[PDB]
Amino acid sequence: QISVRGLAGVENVTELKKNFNRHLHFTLVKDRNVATPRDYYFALAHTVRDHLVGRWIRTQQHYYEKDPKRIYYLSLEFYMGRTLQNTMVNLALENACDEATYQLGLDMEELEEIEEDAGLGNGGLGRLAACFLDSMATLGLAAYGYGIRYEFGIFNQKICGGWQMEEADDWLRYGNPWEKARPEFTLPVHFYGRVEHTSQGAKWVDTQVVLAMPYDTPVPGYRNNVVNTMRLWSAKAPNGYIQAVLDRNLAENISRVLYPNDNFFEGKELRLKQEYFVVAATLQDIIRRFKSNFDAFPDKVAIQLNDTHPSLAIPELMRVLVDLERLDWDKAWEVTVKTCAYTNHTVLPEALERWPVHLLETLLPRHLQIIYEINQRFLNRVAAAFPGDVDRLRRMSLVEEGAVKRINMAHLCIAGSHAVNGVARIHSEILKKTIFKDFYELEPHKFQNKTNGITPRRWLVLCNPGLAEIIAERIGEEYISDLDQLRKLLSYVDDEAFIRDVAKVKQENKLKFAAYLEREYKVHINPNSLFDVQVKRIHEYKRQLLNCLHVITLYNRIKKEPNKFVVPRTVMIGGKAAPGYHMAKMIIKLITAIGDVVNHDPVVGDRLRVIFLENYRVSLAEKVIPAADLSEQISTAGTEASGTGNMKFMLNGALTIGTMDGANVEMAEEAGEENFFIFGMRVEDVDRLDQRGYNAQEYYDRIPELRQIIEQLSSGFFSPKQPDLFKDIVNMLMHHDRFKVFADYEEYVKCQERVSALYKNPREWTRMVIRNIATSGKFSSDRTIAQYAREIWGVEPSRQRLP
Amino acid sequence: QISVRGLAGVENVTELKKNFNRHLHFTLVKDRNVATPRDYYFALAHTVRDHLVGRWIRTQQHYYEKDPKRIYYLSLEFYMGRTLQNTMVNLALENACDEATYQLGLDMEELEEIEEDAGLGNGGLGRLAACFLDSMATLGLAAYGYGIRYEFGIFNQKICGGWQMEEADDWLRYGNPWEKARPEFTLPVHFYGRVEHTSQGAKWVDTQVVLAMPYDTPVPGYRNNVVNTMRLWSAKAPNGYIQAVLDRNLAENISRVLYPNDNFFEGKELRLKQEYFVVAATLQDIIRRFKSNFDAFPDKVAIQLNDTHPSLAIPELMRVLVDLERLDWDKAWEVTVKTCAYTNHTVLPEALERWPVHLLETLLPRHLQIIYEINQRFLNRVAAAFPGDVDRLRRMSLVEEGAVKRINMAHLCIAGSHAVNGVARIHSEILKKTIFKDFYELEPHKFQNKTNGITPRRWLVLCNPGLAEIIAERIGEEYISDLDQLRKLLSYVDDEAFIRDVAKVKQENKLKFAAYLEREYKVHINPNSLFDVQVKRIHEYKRQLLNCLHVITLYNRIKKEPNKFVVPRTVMIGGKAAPGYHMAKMIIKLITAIGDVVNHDPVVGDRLRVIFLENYRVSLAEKVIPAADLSEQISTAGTEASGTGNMKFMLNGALTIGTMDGANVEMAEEAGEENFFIFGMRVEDVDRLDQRGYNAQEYYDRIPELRQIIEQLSSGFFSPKQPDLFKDIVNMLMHHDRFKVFADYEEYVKCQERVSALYKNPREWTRMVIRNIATSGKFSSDRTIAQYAREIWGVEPSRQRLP
Ligand SMILES: O=C(N[C@@H]1Cc2ccccc2[C@H]1O)c1cc2cc(Cl)sc2[nH]1
Ligand SMILES: O=C(N[C@@H]1Cc2ccccc2[C@H]1O)c1cc2cc(Cl)sc2[nH]1
Ligand SMILES: *Cc1c(COP(=O)(O)O)cnc(C)c1O
Ligand SMILES: *Cc1c(COP(=O)(O)O)cnc(C)c1O
Repeated sequence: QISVRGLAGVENVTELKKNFNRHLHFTLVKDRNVATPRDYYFALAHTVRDHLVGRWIRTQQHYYEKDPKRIYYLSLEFYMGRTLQNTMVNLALENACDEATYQLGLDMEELEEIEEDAGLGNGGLGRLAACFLDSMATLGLAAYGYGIRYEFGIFNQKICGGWQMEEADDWLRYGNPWEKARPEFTLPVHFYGRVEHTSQGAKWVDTQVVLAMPYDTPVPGYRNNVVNTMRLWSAKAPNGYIQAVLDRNLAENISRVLYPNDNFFEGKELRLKQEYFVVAATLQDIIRRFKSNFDAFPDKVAIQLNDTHPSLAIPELMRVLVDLERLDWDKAWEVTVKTCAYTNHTVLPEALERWPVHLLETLLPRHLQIIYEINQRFLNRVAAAFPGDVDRLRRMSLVEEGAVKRINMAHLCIAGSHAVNGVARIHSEILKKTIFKDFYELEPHKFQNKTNGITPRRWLVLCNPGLAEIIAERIGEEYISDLDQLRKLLSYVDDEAFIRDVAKVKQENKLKFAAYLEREYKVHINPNSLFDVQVKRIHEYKRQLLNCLHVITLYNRIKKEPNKFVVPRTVMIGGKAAPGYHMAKMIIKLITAIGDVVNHDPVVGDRLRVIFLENYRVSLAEKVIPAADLSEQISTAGTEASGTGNMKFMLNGALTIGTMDGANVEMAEEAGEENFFIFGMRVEDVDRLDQRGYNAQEYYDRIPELRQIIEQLSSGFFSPKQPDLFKDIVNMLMHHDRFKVFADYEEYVKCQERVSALYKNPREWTRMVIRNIATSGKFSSDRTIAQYAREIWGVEPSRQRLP
Repeated sequence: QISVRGLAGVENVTELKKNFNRHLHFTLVKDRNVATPRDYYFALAHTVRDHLVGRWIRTQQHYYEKDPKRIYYLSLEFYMGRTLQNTMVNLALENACDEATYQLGLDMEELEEIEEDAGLGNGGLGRLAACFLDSMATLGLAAYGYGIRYEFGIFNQKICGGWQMEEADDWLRYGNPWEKARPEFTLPVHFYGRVEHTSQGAKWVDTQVVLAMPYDTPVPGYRNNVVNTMRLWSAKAPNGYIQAVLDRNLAENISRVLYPNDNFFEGKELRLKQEYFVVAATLQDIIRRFKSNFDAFPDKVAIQLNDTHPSLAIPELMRVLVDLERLDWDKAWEVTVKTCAYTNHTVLPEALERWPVHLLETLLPRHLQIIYEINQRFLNRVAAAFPGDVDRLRRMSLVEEGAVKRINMAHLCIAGSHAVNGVARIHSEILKKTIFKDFYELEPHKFQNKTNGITPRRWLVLCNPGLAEIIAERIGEEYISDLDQLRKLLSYVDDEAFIRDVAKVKQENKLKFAAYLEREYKVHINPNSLFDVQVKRIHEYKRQLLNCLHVITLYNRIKKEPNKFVVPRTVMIGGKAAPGYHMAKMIIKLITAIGDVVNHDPVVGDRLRVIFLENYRVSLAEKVIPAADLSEQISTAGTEASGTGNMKFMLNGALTIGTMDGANVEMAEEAGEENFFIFGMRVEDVDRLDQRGYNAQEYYDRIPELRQIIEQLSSGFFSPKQPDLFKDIVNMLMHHDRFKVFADYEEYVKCQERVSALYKNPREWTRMVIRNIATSGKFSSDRTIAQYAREIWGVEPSRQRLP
């Protein structure tokens, strides 16, 4: 009955039932007597997949004939989630498939739950790539995503005894209908070896070969008949005896598993192999397609680098042009810089990729030679521009001196790219001011901003059809790919029916999430409570620990004054910790340990509950975000480059409690600061504390309620059977806290009081929500991609449909 | 135009073209502009596959409703070859598909060459399993093949510098249309651990688990609408961090690769794991299906053991019945023996499986306990039957004493089976007389013969349609599944048209094979020469070396008397050597080295050529066997249990030169010895030499032409650049030859003179061929399987069609 889900035409429904039954028979080899639920999911998936094929063939033929400039988005991560619902939405088939399956006696939503996530990313950076593929198709760009087909994605998180456990994410176990292997496009990638010199120049010889086999996945645009491609590479061995065959596993391990580090450089050789594996195969593919003079190469090709992870594209392109195509160095370098552009995602120093020179020398000897030549010529430019500024040369160099000499891969990216961008206004400004100040002064024209975004298909129409419908009832459907049209909703801030309908939808979403938790985990939550949600990867800089301190404050205040009314809350925290990150793992145990006390105190009862949401991932975000009342975005000012979870909550009818960090600043600017719960130190205040020295003891000595909590943690109140369980957390907070948790405690608690005060007035809570939804339009990834296309790639977007 | 290939009906051809184009689009995602040859092969394969589905569903439903006794054929090898042509032949679609592809502008035979062999066997034993699956379907038996889905089959053989090179057989690289994964039937298999005791009895605990995922392949009967199943199991891991995920490879290595030992026991733990892996999963499957008292288990189940490789089925069945179903030991043993039967394939002692007790104790502790209990109770029966015969107890025991104590797996099989059979009359008699004499005296009723056979679908209709057609022109098509009808052909021994037609067909086949060698290897052979062919695995007992001595004899005789006419020959030898088998590898180099001299001597020219056929496998046998004039079957009497290559040559119009060994004896009995080129020691003569001692020097001292050749090998005539290359071959022949090559040299050379003499008379050569083809009917695997069904399994075969 919801119009945004399309038409269920009589001949279309008849045909879908016909083809469903055909696939059940010929493709799954089943009758309705023995057919499993998974069989039914697979039949529907193939039925829907068939509707993509004509469009996919015709799109790629259209690009050959039109011959536009081609866009190549290189990333080690594509955090895609599930594909069935997204495909139906973009092809306008959702209502027809729902009716067809209903008539066959099946519930399509049950079938949808059987699909594995394609969890080929860690967090923000990986999900941005996925939103970008969707927006580039919707805007008619001749764009290709290039990455690795990991056999195992981000690990499955189980919680056992309050602790995170990791299990392999065997996502391909039952087959993936949404990929097509492409045998005729397999290519060789080279490792190790050595450099020699012929009559013609340098030659890379005596290498070990690993084959790269590509798998193509379709990427449908929104109701425009465009289907683009995501190409992911899989490692294959080339071809006593038995051990030799078993040892094929070693080369094949290159594509085995996603490294689960979110913001942290670990420096493993296998990770370096993965990076070169993607780069080498992708660039071969690009050059072949270009051929089917290199002066026009940058007119026909753009390569976008998602962080420094594919930075080897710069020396690899130079290697191919100089050593194989035999261009002169200076010509080849002109071409490389005009082709490549680099996006930076964080300022935290331990995230920076700095590879030991000995490791590169051994694995990629020709690339190290090329990097040294790039460095000499780049520093000669610096020396000419700033004569005698010797320390500037030291700071800007691609080579970092020390006990272990290393290559700074960010420096390599800036030198080899015609554009460098940060991911929100505040971040992009800091790059110019501080972090890459010297580079900005040499080449100011290179530095740009492209504020992040999210797709309103997955993150509104798919996950929250009820909200999409009430919006469409007032302003039509154009907003779905023109999100700034949501500003029309400000005209309904005093409209009784809209106020009613916005609150109705939120409550339906809350009931549905409550039912998921009861069904899947036998966990009961109070449906008449404020849903307070912090979901994102577990990190000190994101300050899940600050949330912890507030939850314990609410508990202690209840115990002090049991008779005083408080707004009931369900506090929900979720996200994965990196397997080797001890503090993050201790923080997860703290959250569950708080719950073990709070959730069983009879004085508290259902006035307060705290729960850890297991296995946070793209499909779970689609469930919980539409149910949220309060969005927790509480990183220390200066630490979160942008964020994108923040945007998802704003679009789905939650109010935000946050710091003036990342894209939070632009969100508040868009809605008006009066409509956001802003608190805590600004960047300028953090910097002032750093100048004098952060002393956590001062805050402990001055704040009675804080002392109480620290003593509870120390003495074993939250770990009775192991009193010293949380000693390391207490020690870090008191003496080694780089993120200043205690310094924002008082403002955070006071800001939360104001949240509860507004929640007591349902009408005014909803009116503030309307003012948020109505001003979320800037955060569409369509806007972001249009900016990349016009300001970096030199192409003009188009929402025109193909026949 | 050949009627045996079926009807090309107008609506059928139209529909096949329609569905071909549909699969090219929806399944391969291609148009006719970019479609690769492999794409076209895959489109035809899916089109043909769709015709199997209804029949497969209906057959297995029919077996549930009818509830017949079920037959389970357990083997570590299924040597299947290619599937496309076989499927078309059995469904009567060959002429229709040929016309459909022709009308689309494609050559179906080109498409057929793209399919990889399923080379999941080594030689005779593995190909017998494959012929048996075909015959059981054609005879309407409710039969299942159970084995392992090896990721890599028998190695790809390359010849480089005259030497065998091994490469991995990556047969699944592009996808296998002819398997269907079955997720809902995945089962756990257990390894290692220890035994403990509860209130109820023994319990196997603390094990390591490996999952077994089944893949089902359809097995079509000949034009009877029956489709049976071959179920092959694949190993899957159950589910710091990164290494833990990589280490999943270790469990998964269980199904990685076929062990390339043909007749030789190597005793590797990984091989033992493979054997238990198949047995455990298969028996779980059997027991579940039985449930969907165990007194009726043998009425509903037969388990056939293809050699001792799945012998662990005996203690595994006892483990399940006693430890899990809680039957008393004696009842469980009644059931086990009535369920199981064992087929023996060779008498060579080094082939016998004798596992160290320590290895079994560690990997399979409960199974070793059960084996010891089986042994005690079995020897108590022997002691009662033959009181005081202490050495008999030692000889019959399942436990073999020594520096390393071992379990004799053949002894385990005889004790735990209600029937034991050899594979040809002479072999089955020797089992009773000598090899298992003591067991025969205890239980004479257990011992049987089942002479081997080959399917006349693959090995006549498929590979030699021209011969199938000229036979059908005279006697109709009933012979195709009633091969004894070939005896009608004796009535045409003086028929001028049939004599003409038999020779015409052979010559067409010879032209086609010559064209294959020119196309694929740029090797030219003389089309007006006798094609002399020895194809089979390389082994001392098969005496490829005796063939070598004869080829050198022909060369030396030509050089002695250049003016004397000799019948031109192309001598062809092919087959694989086990990677660790040094002598077999040296024998391949000898063959190529002879060719390097013979094939370039201008005095010889095209009067004699010797060539090594690379990568002998099922698809290559289908090419060369129909082209052969002379079949070499020259094993030392007493060493080849049966043979089956011998049968393939007889059916396809070649005459045989052989010893009275294996099934050669029964072939000669069927045709009349006057129609076979029989030579050499009989078994009785070999035994007499063994009693006095084989002295090769006597033969060297008495035979001038033999001395010449040995001196040529010794002095470096066939290896000028490395004079001592063949010293080890000479040393073995002169001092350590277990197979008495020199003792059959003179009779072999004289027998070959008689072959050439008959070849000079084309009419009488062809008349002898007719007398061979006409009497090959006994060697149909349909006859073999009917005997297994009636004399061992207790089921009645039926060639009646399903609707
Ligand atoms: O995987 C696909 N086709 C396979 C080709 C092939 C080759 C051998 C055996 C089985 C199969 C098909 O499953 C496939 C078709 C489409 C259409 C899309 Cl859109 S995405 C996609 N994958
Ligand atoms: O492999 C088969 N079907 C696959 C089921 C499945 C599940 C996910 C993605 C792709 C696919 C199909 O290729 C298949 C169908 C038939 C019919 C036969 Cl007869 S043998 C056979 N295999
Ligand atoms: C959007 C998203 C992220 C990023 O959220 P942030 O709060 O901006 O860090 C991480 N994980 C998943 C599953 C997401 O959908
Ligand atoms: C039939 C067959 C065998 C067995 O042949 P023998 O001469 O009896 O040893 C071995 N390999 C292949 C490929 C076969 O087809």
